[PDB]
Amino acid sequence: VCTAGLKWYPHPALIHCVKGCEPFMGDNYCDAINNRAFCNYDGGDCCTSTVKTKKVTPFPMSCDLQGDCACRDPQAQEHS
Amino acid sequence: RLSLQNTAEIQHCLVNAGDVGCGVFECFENNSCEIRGLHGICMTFLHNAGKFDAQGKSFIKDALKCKAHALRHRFGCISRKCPAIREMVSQLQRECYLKHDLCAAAQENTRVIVEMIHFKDLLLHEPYVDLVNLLLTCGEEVKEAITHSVQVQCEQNWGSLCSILSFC
Amino acid sequence: RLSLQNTAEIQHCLVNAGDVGCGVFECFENNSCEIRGLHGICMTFLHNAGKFDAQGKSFIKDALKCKAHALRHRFGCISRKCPAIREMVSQLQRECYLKHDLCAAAQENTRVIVEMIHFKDLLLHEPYVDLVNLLLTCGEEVKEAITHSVQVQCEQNWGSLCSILSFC
Ligand SMILES: [Ca+2]
Repeated sequence: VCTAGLKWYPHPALIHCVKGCEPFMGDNYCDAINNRAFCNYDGGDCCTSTVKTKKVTPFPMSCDLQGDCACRDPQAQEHS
Repeated sequence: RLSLQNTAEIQHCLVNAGDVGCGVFECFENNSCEIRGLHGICMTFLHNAGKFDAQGKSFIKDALKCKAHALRHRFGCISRKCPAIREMVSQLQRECYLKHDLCAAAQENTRVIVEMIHFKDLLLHEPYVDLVNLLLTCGEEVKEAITHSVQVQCEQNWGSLCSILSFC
Repeated sequence: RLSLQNTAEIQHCLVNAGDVGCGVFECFENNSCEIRGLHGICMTFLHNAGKFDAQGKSFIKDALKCKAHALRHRFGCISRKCPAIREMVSQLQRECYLKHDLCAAAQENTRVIVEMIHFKDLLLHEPYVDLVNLLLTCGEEVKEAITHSVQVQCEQNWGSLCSILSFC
């Protein structure tokens, strides 16, 4: 919404498009892209306590269970 | 001819293993019926689903879920004979593939599936046989690429045997 | 990549086991090179040697003698590489079959040679592949009968796979 100062607010230069996360949140598939605070940390697919199966399967399995596919949700009991 | 203890342990695995993952098809391996590669199917295609596009990932997840769920549910009062087991496994595979549009997803990723398919894999297991049989029925360009690939690896591992079997 | 102790035991065979009889070919099996079926080759052919006619018996005796003698003598400077082993074995098979007139015995015992060939054994072992390759160039009627037989067993053992491989 442009203000009265003849400048766009928020400024388009300050705004940028970042690749989003896949619709795989909450599918029990722990992919690194969805495992972010931006989208519910993959809906809990990357934390064992959060996933409804109570076991995390990385997608693909080559992803390290302690790397980007590790439980990144602080609210999870594993972080506690 | 499947052993009764084998039947008990497979049904225990199925009631224990969830829909997602290789757990359903992991126990199905090492059975008396010698239908192998199911664990290999899950392992390799979950390796390579990332190489598949987004629609490919959706299709592969849907197909894995369909296979696990249906093969668990319909594993009921089938006779002890292995040929019936192989027939129903092939039927479930083809049913999940047709209901989840294997053909177009394969068309979008012909090169990837060419990469996974191996001459030894088709020589060893009937599941991959069913997959490639349906693949040759999923698009003229797709079937042509699959034929080229299978000829390449078949002649690589067979030499003149592949040519003499492929008469014309 | 053949094992050195395997080389020692196989040369102990050749220096001890006489050419007449399958014992030489008995212990060629279980090698690291996985070139199998020589046990099956010699057992099957000597079992069916009686079914072979007098010319067939003469040919099979001559071919067995040639195979034993040549594989004993030419097993010298051959490299440790298993593909080289298979390659020289193929040349020995070809020579023994061509200079002992296999094709005429094929005409005289078309039904018999159809009887021995089993699709599983053809798939498993290279020497049967070499035999059928030479069979398809040992007589129009014989090659036609061999193609019909291999198609029959191929279909009955592989389902639609046989038509999948046989585009034509
Ligand atoms: Ca996910």
